[PDB]
Amino acid sequence: MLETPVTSAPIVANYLSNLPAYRTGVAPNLRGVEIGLAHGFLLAGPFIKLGPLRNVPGAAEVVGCMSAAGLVLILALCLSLYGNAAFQSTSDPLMSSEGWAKFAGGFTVGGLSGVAWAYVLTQV
Amino acid sequence: GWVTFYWHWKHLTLWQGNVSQFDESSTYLMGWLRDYLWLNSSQLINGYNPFGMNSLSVWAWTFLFGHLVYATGFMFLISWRGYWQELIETLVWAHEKTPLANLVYWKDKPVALSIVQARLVGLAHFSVGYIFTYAAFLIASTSGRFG
Amino acid sequence: PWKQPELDPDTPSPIFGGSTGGLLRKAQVEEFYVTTWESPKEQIFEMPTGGAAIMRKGPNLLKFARKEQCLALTTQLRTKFKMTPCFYRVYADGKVEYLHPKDGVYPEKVNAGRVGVNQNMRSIGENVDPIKVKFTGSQPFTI
Amino acid sequence: EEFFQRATDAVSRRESLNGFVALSGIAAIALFGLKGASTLELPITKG
Amino acid sequence: GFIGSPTNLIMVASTGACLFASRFGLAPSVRKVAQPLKLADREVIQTTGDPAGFTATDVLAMGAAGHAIGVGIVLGLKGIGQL
Amino acid sequence: KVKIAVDRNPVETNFEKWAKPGHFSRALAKGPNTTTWIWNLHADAHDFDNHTSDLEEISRKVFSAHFGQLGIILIWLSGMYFHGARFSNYEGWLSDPTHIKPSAQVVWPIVGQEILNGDVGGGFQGIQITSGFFQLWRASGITSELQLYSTAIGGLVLAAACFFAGWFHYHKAAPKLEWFQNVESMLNHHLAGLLGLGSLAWAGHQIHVSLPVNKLLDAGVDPKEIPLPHEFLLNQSIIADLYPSFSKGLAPFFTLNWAEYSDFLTFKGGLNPVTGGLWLSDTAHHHLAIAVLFLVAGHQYRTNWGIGHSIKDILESHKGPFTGNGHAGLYEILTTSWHAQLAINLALFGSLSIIVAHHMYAMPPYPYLATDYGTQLSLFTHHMWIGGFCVVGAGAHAAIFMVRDYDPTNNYNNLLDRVIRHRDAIISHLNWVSIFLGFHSFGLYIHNDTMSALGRPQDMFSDTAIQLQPVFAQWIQNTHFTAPQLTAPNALAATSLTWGGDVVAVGGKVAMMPIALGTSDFLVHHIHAFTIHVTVLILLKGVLFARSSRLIPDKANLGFRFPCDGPGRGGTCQVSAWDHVFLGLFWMYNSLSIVIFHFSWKMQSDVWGTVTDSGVSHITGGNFAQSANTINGWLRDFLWAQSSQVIQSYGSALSAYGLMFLGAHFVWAFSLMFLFSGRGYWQELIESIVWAHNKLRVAPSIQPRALSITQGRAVGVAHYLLGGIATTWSFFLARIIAVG
Amino acid sequence: AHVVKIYDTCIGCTQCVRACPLDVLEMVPWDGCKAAQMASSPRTEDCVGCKRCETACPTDFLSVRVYLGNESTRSLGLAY
Ligand code: CLA
Ligand code: CLA
Ligand code: CLA
Ligand code: CLA
Ligand code: CLA
Ligand code: CLA
Ligand SMILES: CC1=C(/C=C/C(C)=C/C=C/C(C)=C/C=C/C=C(C)/C=C/C=C(C)/C=C/C2=C(C)CCCC2(C)C)C(C)(C)CCC1
Ligand SMILES: CC1=C(C/C=C(\C)CCC[C@H](C)CCC[C@H](C)CCCC(C)C)C(=O)c2ccccc2C1=O
Ligand code: SF4
Ligand code: SF4
Ligand code: SF4
Repeated sequence: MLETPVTSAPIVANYLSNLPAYRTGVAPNLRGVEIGLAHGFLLAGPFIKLGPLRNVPGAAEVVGCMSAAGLVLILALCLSLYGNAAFQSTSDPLMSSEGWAKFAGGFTVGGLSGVAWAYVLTQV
Repeated sequence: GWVTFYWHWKHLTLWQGNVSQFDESSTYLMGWLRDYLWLNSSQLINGYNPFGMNSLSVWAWTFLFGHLVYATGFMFLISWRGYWQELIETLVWAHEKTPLANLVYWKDKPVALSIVQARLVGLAHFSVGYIFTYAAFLIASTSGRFG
Repeated sequence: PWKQPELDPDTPSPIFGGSTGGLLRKAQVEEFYVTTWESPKEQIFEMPTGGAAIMRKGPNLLKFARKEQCLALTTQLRTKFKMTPCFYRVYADGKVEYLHPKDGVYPEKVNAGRVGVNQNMRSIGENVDPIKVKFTGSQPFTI
Repeated sequence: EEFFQRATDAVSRRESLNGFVALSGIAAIALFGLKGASTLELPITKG
Repeated sequence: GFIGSPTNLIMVASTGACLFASRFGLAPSVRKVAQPLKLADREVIQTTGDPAGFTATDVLAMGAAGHAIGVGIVLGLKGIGQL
Repeated sequence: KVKIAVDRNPVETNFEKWAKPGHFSRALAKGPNTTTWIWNLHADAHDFDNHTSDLEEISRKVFSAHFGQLGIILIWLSGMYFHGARFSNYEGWLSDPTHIKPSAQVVWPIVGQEILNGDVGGGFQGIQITSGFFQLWRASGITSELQLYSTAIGGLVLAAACFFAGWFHYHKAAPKLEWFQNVESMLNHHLAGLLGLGSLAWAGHQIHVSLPVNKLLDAGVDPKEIPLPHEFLLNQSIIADLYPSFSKGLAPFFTLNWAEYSDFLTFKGGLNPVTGGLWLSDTAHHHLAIAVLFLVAGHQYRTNWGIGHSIKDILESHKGPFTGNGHAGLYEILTTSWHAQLAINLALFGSLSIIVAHHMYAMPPYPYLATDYGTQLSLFTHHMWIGGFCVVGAGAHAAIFMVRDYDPTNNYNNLLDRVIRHRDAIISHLNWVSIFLGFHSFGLYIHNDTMSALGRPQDMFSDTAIQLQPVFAQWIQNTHFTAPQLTAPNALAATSLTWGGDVVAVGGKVAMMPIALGTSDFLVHHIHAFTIHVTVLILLKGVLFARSSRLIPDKANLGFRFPCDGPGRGGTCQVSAWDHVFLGLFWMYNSLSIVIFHFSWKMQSDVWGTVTDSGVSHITGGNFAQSANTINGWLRDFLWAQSSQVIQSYGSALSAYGLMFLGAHFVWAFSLMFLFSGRGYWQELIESIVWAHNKLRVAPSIQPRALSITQGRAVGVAHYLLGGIATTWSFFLARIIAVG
Repeated sequence: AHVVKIYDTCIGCTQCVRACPLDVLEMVPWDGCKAAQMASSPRTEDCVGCKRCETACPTDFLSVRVYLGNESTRSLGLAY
């Protein structure tokens, strides 16, 4: 009930509106793909930065990239677990059961794509 | 803890051959604190250090582990319910009134642990820390100088 | 009372800014409670969900997420100004249920109309031992 | 718009996604050690 | 402290300017306070033969302010090489 | 408008109320029937807001209680001066302050405790004191024990005067409510006379007494050969040849030629190399400038002569657009509520004590103060703990004001109402930042411990593996080291030696040396920030949720100090604001314990030590750069490497410390069952004991009861804090006396 | 929900109802006491178990009793 200039700014509302989570109309698989791409791309960084084999040249990038891909896989598994636990029973289609399942599939696809993109970007 | 302190110190002094040390040192509690708790902990805490590592590194680690679980038992024992219930209420408001994270919601409402549950969890952490700490100290002291 | 009053959502809310201890997502999913009263003059009171508000001269309507907040506001208004308010409970489907003055004379009085329920006609300590009621689903105090 | 739509078509369903993530995790975990380790000089199979 | 010394001259000029200021506007006296400016006010303290409001507390306060302004200006000029 | 308002003889000076213990409250006026009454008699004894609803009588009681506390403090100070006068070796210490330990307590030989009278030096036997009173008396120009005797007699006289003042201003001439409510007059008089005039008087004492005596002491002459301070006061020849500017005789002050006073009003930063303390002329010019600034500040508020500012007008004028009514009702709050003023005073006094601890470990403002490592450590720790207790009591009395003295009629859209209106956001963000700080500090420590135990020294967050160097602190240190170079050109040296520079040593021991900040320093500083953040979260949650919450909407009607609201709503134990303060007391204890542990290890490893021809050899050899990054390092290289003196103190003069150490552990254990358990178990055990005493007809007429839940929590936190503080006190003092 | 049981030892002093923060108790006419009042609990599903009614009971032992168990949204005092 307590509106703030932070939570009611037009710029903040427009920045939240065009995000894949709060998009007006977009199929949930595309939202999952964008979510996975962005979050895998940011997650690959800390894994290649200060991993267990950071001092080893060449091995650091591949080890961090597979660590990020594995973490993306666990995140997709937990996303599917949330979808099965919360939406088992019965107007936004993403919050539906099969919509959230398609979102999870798009999320793991986008996460693998983002990990591969981070690999091919840090290789060059 | 008292019976195991007595057994451990008497047997350690017997194995070292300095039974007179236990005879003239178990009389006063400073002897218990110094000649048993402080003297025999030198090899335990030196399991890992910036200098290196000996075979008792795992015992030092689980000794600190036991002290930490004892501390978490204190965490669950001193405070009882109401602060945690109000804190969880504030966290519920924070989660409900934020963008990009209010889409995912809990199926079961987060609540503070019950007072009986508080006593049980504090007792469990206390006992686990007690057991792990004394097992670490006992095994490390009896194995660092004997075989 | 003589006739149970009906909740009017069009009654004006008291003068108040933004609220933080107010309605959560439980209001739009489960029941939420609504307290109404009839202020004879303009005065400042303290809400149980935050700071201070000013009630308008006339009908005043407030919304809370808990019945305890409604009764706390009710007893604050009764002790401070002798206001005699009343609160309803509104479910998710819109069902309105009358809660506090069930006979309209407040539970401190009797009204000679209520029926005493959940009352044991024996003294406390005369209940049977838990061995007497075992594997039956009945507690010693429920008989 | 054709891309990223049929990519998840065979994995959108809950059973297929769960089976795929379980198979991939088990395969990566089994590859770890005898194939994942001992190639990046991991200090557990050296001695 | 010397009679006719430049430090004494500038601090005496500052004190005299501060004294003559509140006699006609500018500085906040007892009868002129406001937030940014001068606004009319009471007297309370008798001025003891002084026209308008120029009582003993006024001359005490403004003499203290003038002495302080003078010593501050003198020491600031002495720090930068002037008088 | 502002005038003295005093009622003549409102309370008769009689002993009729001393016979009846419970008389201030109607609940205890009926006499005792259970034992908790006794505890209530010792609980609501000074809760004057509960005894009467009249603010005038409460203000009179507060005035008289302050007079009593001042009399108690003056009695304690007179006792300190008397102990320095008779049972001390201050005269022997003045000859060689670098070889005789300061001692001012002598015990009676009764049961073998005469071994506590250790060989401190100078042909004296006693307890080595760490209060630094010797350095304070050396800074004050005190030479003989006659001056200490006279100071003790004057302190006793002033304490008797303060007690008489309390009795008089309560029973005989009690000030009215309008007298206390003159906040402008109080502020003006306190800024001009209590602080400004006191600073001017101390500056005059330093200029006319302390500076010549300290100069002659640093010159190396005998203390008995030093002329008495009145000889410096009256005859101008000695002060003239000691300081040539005194030959002018107050001419440069009135002629504005203050630069001629540069000989005895200096700005030489750093420490005096003769004694390792702050320059006395620097302190004299400092207190003179402080006196002038406070004299200026004391003529700000309008009282009776038109000119001056108005506190209410200033508060009401400062209103921004994002805050609604800007500081509107706070003037009426702070002129009617004693507890809000108590909260503000306690917060600022605790913060001031923290600044005092930091700024006298940094600059020792006393001759031969830095050489005594034990005195510096004890003073730092003591001021630290006093500040922590005061800032806890600040939140406590703020919560008391919120429960009792808060009025929603006067607070509709002001700052306090808006803080209450977004308290949930405040507490949630504070909780989040507390969790983030705890993770990224303590998890860093656990990470270092694990990767040390896993054989990965290159994976640690240490000074050699992963450098998380404090770049901001290092930059500030470099800037303040160059502060006299460009930004303060009139300062001869740096304001302190902690930033950088050479090493000042006195008597072969390091007085002050530059302090290097590394990865361990960043880790412990962020740990301290996390602990302070959590304590702030606890106290702010207690203050803001003292009146109401979604869990409990009528918490204001339950009072400030209630145990619980029953097991309802899943359980509502420790939901009161008092219980929040009780919980935050332990967090304050943990925070300051870690702070003083960091202080002790840092000065023992990188500051204190001895100076040889090869270089500076510290006490612990500088292990803080390599051992303070792990919890095991704190266990072994700080807690086990030290505390060997405490356990081996037996048979020496330090043994009582070890005794206290063991006793402290006992008290720290003895609190736990007051902190654990409840009341029903002890009540049933007391019932069984009552049956036992009833069988023998020795049951008391006053019914014994178990302690209250709030009472049990208070007893537990008090014994826990006492045990922990005494443990740290004994361990610190024994370690710093045996090897310091 | 919790179970609130009221026995015949109640004197009809209406203290338990006044101390109730959720309007669970009520007073009904009776003949077993001088005040001709007896406590009743017709709204026991709204009780949280705070035991404030037991604190206000003036009779020895307790004429009103609260037994915890089977916590719900209303019994747990949750606003969410
Ligand atoms: C007993 C259970 C267990 C086991 C077997 C492991 C095993 C491992 N953990 Mg550990 N860990 C555990 C419990 C366990 N963890 C717990 C309980 C905690 C929390 C206290 C941690 C916290 C922890 C941290 C913080 C880190 C590890 C790391 C590691 C690795 C050690 C270094 C290494 O071999 O790099 C081998 C590296 C590889 C890339 C080889 C492949 C193995 C990967 C990691 C698994 C597969 C990835 C995933 C499925 C996505 C892949 C998708 C696709 C490419 C197939 C190793 C795989 C480190 C690590 O993996 O670095 C990121 C590390 O930094 N662990
Ligand atoms: C910051 C301080 C601190 C704190 C709070 C703790 C906390 C703990 N330590 Mg640790 N410790 C620390 C610092 C600390 N440690 C340091 C710096 C060292 C040196 C490296 C140690 C060395 C150490 C050892 C060697 C042991 C602990 C143990 C313990 C646990 C105490 C269990 C208990 O309640 O026993 C209750 C108290 C007792 C059982 C007796 C207290 C000791 C007395 C003096 C022995 C004599 C008793 C004798 C029977 C006579 C007494 C009878 C009585 C009637 C008078 C707990 C996890 C012990 C543990 O893990 O569990 C057993 C253990 O064995 N610690
Ligand atoms: C410039 C004048 C002046 C001075 C120096 C003081 C000094 C003091 N006041 Mg006071 N005050 C003043 C004017 C002054 N007051 C006025 C005008 C009012 C009314 C608006 C008040 C109202 C007031 C209240 C309500 C309270 C104080 C308190 C205090 C004490 C604060 C504690 C402290 O710092 O310990 C410093 C301690 C010492 C330096 C020890 C020596 C103290 C000596 C005996 C006092 C000498 C100053 C005294 C004012 C001289 C006049 C008294 C005369 C009739 C004999 C301190 C003694 C507090 C208190 O009661 O403390 C007892 C308190 O609660 N003041
Ligand atoms: C509160 C602080 C304080 C005090 C008490 C003094 C006091 C003194 N200083 Mg110091 N001084 C101070 C601050 C102070 N100063 C500061 C801040 C500076 C700046 C750095 C100096 C700089 C300074 C210098 C450079 C010199 C002094 C000197 C002096 C002496 C000269 C006295 C004088 O002319 O004053 C004026 C004093 C009076 C007018 C006396 C007061 C009026 C009396 C008490 C009236 C009594 C009437 C009574 C009711 C009737 C008799 C009663 C009887 C019948 C019982 C005196 C001992 C000089 C010195 O030592 O030479 C002797 C000297 O050379 N001082
Ligand atoms: C400026 C200082 C100051 C002042 C004037 C007050 C004044 C007040 N406080 Mg506050 N308080 C302060 C500081 C202050 N407090 C600080 C620093 C803390 C933090 C610890 C608190 C914490 C606090 C709480 C939590 C409460 C108060 C309460 C009160 C009120 C009554 C206190 C009473 O009757 O105690 C009577 C005196 C005692 C009970 C004796 C206390 C003795 C302690 C517990 C142990 C002594 C330790 C000792 C050093 C070691 C002994 C060892 C042994 C071997 C001898 C009163 C309004 C209470 C209240 O009702 O407020 C309205 C209340 O609930 N205060
Ligand atoms: C040393 C003992 C100890 C410890 C560690 C804790 C820990 C905690 N208490 Mg507590 N506290 C204690 C004693 C302790 N308590 C006692 C005795 C009291 C009574 C006065 C309190 C009073 C108290 C209050 C009043 C509050 C806390 C809060 C907290 C939290 C601190 C905030 C934070 O960043 O935590 C981070 C977590 C830790 C530091 C725990 C260790 C984490 C390690 C590094 C593991 C890292 C993750 C790990 C790898 C994952 C494991 C995987 C596994 C599952 C397989 C945390 C849950 C506050 C809270 O709720 O949050 C702000 C709070 O408000 N406590
Ligand atoms: C016209 C006229 C006249 C005249 C008048 C006059 C001429 C006046 C003047 C006046 C004046 C001319 C005054 C003055 C005053 C002053 C003062 C009052 C001062 C003070 C001071 C002070 C207070 C100081 C301080 C300080 C110090 C010491 C230290 C630090 C710094 C300072 C500076 C701050 C006659 C009467 C004939 C007649 C009528 C008309
Ligand atoms: C032990 C305990 C009790 C029982 C303790 C009680 C009732 C207090 C006992 C105080 C005694 C009487 C103090 C005096 C002790 C000695 C008789 C005095 C010293 C005698 C020598 C000088 C000879 C509680 O009541 C309680 C309540 C709430 C939480 C925790 C606890 C708790 O832990
Ligand atoms: S009686 Fe004790 S255990 Fe029960 S709610 Fe109160 S404080 Fe908690
Ligand atoms: S408080 Fe007890 S005696 Fe009084 S009306 Fe309620 S049940 Fe009866
Ligand atoms: S426990 Fe509380 S809510 Fe339940 S009937 Fe008693 S007073 Fe009412």
